[PDB]
Amino acid sequence: RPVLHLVALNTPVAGDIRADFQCFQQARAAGLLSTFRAFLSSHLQDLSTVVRKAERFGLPIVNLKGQVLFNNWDSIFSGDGGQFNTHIPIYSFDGRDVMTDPSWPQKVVWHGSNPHGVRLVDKYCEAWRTTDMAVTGFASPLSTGKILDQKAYSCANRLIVLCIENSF
Repeated sequence: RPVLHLVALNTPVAGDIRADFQCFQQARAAGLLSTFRAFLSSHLQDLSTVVRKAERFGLPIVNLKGQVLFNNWDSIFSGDGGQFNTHIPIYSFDGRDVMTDPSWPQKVVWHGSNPHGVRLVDKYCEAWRTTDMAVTGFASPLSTGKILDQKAYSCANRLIVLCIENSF
């Protein structure tokens, strides 16, 4: 019974990240053999295109424990900001709830995308290669109940990065 898992990196990270590599390594460290890609927009890569076309409509997006977050991939980019249920835990590869655990002082997620999951070249920490304070990236405060809220955060801030199973 088909679903795609959305899991957080084990530590908050600043704007200089080797995202896809971190998702792959931590996924494998947790014993997961599926293909995880970063839930981010980057150089010539829109966030909405990360998941394969074949899995964008009928597979619910669940957390590590199987609890449903979104009914499918496509619905996240309708324009509402990817409204999800804040009463559901968002687990990291090692099993900690990003929402409650004090290890993540800022409950905000990096994304560098507009409400349609399209890349914002001037809002994604230079394609995630800088921690400079004067540079910003778009991130979403999980308190708003949205995964794609449009808020500016300095690239120096250590925030949450999610990984998504790109195919089934």
